Amino acid sequence: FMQTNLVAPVGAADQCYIVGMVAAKKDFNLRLMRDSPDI
Amino acid sequence: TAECLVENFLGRSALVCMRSFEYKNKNFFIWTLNTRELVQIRRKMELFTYLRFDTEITIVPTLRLFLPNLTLQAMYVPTGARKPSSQDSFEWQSACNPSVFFKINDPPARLTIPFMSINSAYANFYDGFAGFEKKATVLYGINPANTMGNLCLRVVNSYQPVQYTLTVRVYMKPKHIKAWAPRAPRTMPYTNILNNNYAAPTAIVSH
Amino acid sequence: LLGNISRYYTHWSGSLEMTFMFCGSFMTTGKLIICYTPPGGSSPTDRMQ
Amino acid sequence: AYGEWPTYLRFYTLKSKKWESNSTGWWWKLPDALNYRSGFLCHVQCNATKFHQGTLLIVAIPEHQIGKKGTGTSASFAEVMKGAEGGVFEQPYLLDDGTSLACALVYPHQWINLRTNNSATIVLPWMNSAPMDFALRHNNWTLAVIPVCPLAGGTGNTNTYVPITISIAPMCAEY
Repeated sequence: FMQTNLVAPVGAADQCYIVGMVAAKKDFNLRLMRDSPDI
Repeated sequence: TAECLVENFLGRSALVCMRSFEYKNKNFFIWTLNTRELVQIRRKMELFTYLRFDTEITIVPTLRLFLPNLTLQAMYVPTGARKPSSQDSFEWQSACNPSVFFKINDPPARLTIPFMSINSAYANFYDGFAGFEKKATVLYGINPANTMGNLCLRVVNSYQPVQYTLTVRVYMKPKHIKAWAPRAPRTMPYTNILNNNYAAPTAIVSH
Repeated sequence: LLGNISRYYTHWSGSLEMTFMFCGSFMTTGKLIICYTPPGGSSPTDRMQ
Repeated sequence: AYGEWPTYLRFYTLKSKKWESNSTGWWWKLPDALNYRSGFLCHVQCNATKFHQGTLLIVAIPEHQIGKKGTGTSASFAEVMKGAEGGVFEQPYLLDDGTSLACALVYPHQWINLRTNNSATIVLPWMNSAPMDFALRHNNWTLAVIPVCPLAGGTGNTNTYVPITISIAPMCAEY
């Protein structure tokens, strides 16, 4: 959430963007196979 | 160096109460010890947020007739105890309670009060209301632990035909002072003896 | 990769991590609160929750 | 500074105040802002981009009885209680206490000057003359923040709202 509003200089637009990324950690485990529904 | 030690800065005996009453062809005092009745000592004291001290108090009478060496009683009444109704009252007799009788022509009476509060120091400012919960009538900042009792005084021999005014002057030497949390100086006139309000107003120094 | 690989399997265990990244101009700043809702929680409706 | 580690005997982040070139200043009262014998610490920073100009004095005052102009009348509930929403300084130059802003540096003070630093932090150890206050009805410290020099820089759409973000932790609080 925008806890402050944004602040930017006169030379840079409000077209400012976040990228989000994810992974599992070292501790991860997957139990037992069942074929994927996406294809 | 001299009055640079805070006990010497503060320890000048302040005339904290100055009043009169007559006896002629009611008329007793009950003033609580708070140093807000006189403006110089108000400011000089307000430079510190908390102080712990004994108080010496000295009582000096004076007379304008219209000398009779009367007996004066000073009594100290603690925080929130009963206080008398008139020159005559059972309270002036109180068994469990400090008092001094002195004659007007003796050199003036002195007492020490030890440091007297349920809090560890006098909090010279306090911005709260109560120790448990607040009602509408509980005024902002008048802390009960700062009540410090009252000095109560009467003429004991007041039957006299002769007609006059007793003046009394009360001098407090706060003594053996320990102090904490200094403050920015109070740079503005004082409207009242309770809070700090005002009405120089918008520019503290000249051009 | 998390959601593709794991789709081949019955149930999963262990921790994740997000990484966010901000594509801004160097002179630009702001504070975003991020907050996380553990299992069984309600959605935080606004910044006070 | 007062030289205590925060001590007895998780932060909270207030919504950002929209500063402007004209703004007089803001305050919060502790514990009131948390809604307890404690070492509060307060950590305040500007969301200010490098073109911006102006400066804040950050001060924590003990037992700060807010006064008022033009009456002997004492403050009401709603004037002194403000929670995390906080209150304005009606007269910053008098610090509302009839005392000079210029002398407020006797209280533990820090500067946000936008050249040198956009961030400042203070430790507020317990000052109460009772050992553990427990009622909702007193505030031992007031955090105050005042624009000593007016906010400036930027143009047009930037609209001078350059926010202040305030953060508080009651570090080492016991009950």
